[PDB]
Amino acid sequence: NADDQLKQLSALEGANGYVIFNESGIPLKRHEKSISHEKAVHIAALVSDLWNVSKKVIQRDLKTPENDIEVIRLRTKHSYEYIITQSGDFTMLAIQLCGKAIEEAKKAAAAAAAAAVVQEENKEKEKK
Amino acid sequence: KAVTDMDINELRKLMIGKAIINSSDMQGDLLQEAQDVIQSGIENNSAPVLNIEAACKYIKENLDKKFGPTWQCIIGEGYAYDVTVQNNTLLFMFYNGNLAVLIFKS
Amino acid sequence: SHLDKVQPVIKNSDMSVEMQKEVEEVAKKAIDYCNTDKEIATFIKDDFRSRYHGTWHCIVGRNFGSFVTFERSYYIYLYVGQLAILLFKTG
Amino acid sequence: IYKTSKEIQKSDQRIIQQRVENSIINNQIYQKSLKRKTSKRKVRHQANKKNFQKEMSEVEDTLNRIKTHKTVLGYLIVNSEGGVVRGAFKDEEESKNIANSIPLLTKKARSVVRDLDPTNDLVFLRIQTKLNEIMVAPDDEFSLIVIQTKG
Amino acid sequence: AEIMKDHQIENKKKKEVDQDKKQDQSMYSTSFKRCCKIMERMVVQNDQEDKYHDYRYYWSKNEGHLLPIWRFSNEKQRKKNVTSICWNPLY
Amino acid sequence: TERVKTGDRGMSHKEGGWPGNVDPNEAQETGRFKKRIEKSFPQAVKDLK
Amino acid sequence: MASEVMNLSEEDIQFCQKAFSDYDEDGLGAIKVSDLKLALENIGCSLSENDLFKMISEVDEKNTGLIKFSDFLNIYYKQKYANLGDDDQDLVDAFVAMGGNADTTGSVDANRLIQIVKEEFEMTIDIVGLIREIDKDGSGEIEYEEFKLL
Repeated sequence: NADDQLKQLSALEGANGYVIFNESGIPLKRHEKSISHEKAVHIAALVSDLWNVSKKVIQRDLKTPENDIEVIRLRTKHSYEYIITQSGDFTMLAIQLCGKAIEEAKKAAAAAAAAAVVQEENKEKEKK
Repeated sequence: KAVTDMDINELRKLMIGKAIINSSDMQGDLLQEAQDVIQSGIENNSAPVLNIEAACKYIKENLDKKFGPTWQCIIGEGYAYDVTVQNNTLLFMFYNGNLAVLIFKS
Repeated sequence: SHLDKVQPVIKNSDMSVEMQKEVEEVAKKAIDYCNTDKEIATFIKDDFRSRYHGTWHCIVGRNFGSFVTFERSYYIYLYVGQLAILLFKTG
Repeated sequence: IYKTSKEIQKSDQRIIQQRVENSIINNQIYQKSLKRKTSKRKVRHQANKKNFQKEMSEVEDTLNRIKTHKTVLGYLIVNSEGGVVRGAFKDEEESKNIANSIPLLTKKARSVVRDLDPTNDLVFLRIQTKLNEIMVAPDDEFSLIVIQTKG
Repeated sequence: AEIMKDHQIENKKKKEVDQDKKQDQSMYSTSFKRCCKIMERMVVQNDQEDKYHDYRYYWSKNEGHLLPIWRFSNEKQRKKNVTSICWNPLY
Repeated sequence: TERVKTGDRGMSHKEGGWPGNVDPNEAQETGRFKKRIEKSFPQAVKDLK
Repeated sequence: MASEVMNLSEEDIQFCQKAFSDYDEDGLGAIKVSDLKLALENIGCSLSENDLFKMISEVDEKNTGLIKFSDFLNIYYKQKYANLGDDDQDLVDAFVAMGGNADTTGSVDANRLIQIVKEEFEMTIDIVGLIREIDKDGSGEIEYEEFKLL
């Protein structure tokens, strides 16, 4: 059941990886494409500092009572997108790409497949 | 090609011996002796997987014999610190990649 | 309820238990009060210097390696989230 | 003749200022700025001058349009050095707080994006609060911040 | 920066002449213009999010359904007729 | 005059924050702890996703 | 218990201002952090090292009590003096205004004339004085000088 959500996140177009953070900062589950645990430990520390600072800043720095940030989306260079949503005590980071980025990724995958096929052909030739 | 061809992953892989100095507060002659010792020591104790504790232990022992009895140096991927040190006793240099090195004399 | 949530844990402690308890409250107060990590290091050093006279060096980072020469029983190591509050008084 | 001489001088000055402008339509903000800098001997008059203090409608015009757009509280430009280049909010306290607090969050936010990939640089950042949505566009020269209530 | 010093090829341009002029319209022009253009679309996107979500995938036996989504017009250009309409091949 | 004692200790903070009882280096300690957290956890992840 | 002591009020008041500013809490006590709060809010000094320097020099320090107030009482006395120099026109004017002011005339013109190889040796100088004299009083005051030069 829980495993299916990770598969569902991958299924959505423009999604690269999903990282989930506990209140302590331990990464519950991360995507296989992205680095597992080492990247999660590095991503969880940065998001907690950002989410905590933003949550604290909105309440006091903006002088607005009972105002809480719900979703933070950071758009950077190339196709990077990092939507952050907090549910209960768990906050996760999702990395999605634009249409051009997705096309580039598909092209790269195709190239990799072609390379693998070429290697297989070479192996067959060597066997012959 | 050139800078456009170069990537952050590519730059780190291309050069591992590049030395960058961010903050200098110690005398230059003293810095030259310290820089050669720290670079040689970290590579020797780097081993299969770099150990932060292993690098610091070798650096701490070498520095104490080299200059003064109480010498403190801390290396971390990222950190924020306030340190009170004697005049011309602090040198700050970070190695290529995610490696920040702080050495000071107390 | 944020204070309950942080649950700061001291991996290595070399100080009196009563003094150590005081450090946990200061560490939690410093994180909420300081907008950035650099501010947190300055606040911890200033509070400890006022509370106990001496030279205090404090470094807090997501990933770091530290070897230091501190006065015995004046070094307390505590980790909250991805921040390490480390203070070592050197004479 | 002294008056005549003066007139001639003025004319000469005018010609120098033009050159690129080549008279005709009042035109261009950039041209006007250049003239003011280099030579301050003569100013004003010459032609119709279009609309005063409106060198370029397009960046200035776009900012006016977003402010006029419904459900937008205002758009405040933040100088790279924690300053308010332009402020458009109903209450000064909200604008003053936004002017100092918002850039600090973006700089902290930019580093978070920066840590994962060094080459990648912040292009746009959007923070959505329970009652309001905050959008900040960051550039080295200037930062644009717009607060729009969620529909 | 050190790598750029090592290899002096195609030195970075964008010399800082900038806009200057002190007051009455400093900067506000090319990198900043892109940010303003992006900001205008983002503000419009939030208000039109309900319409934008339907446009991307509302998914509309021999029956046909047509739904108008947005109308583009100018009060000044109201006298003018639409006449010829074309779509760029590249975009 | 008495000289205040100086003790040299070297530690690494490279490992991410973890509970004191659990060991970051040991795979078994981390794996058991993650399973305990998702025991609640299931609803939040579908909802968060 | 005062005893006939005028002393400055400008500074004496400042201390009270910044003091109650952070001490507004009304805790009755003062810590080593509060003392820096003020300078940290306005940004008086760059680092706590400054305030800590003078304060530490006073005598000693601790954790928190109330005497910390001394930080402000002495802080006002560490402001010391300012001085800087702005513009190069004013100097030029003073080079000609020997009575150490804008006022008086022709004597400064004659001083320029000593070893002067400039064109319109004296007629040009008289014409320049007239041009620089907008209100017709036979002299160029500083405002006229600035308008003339700019």
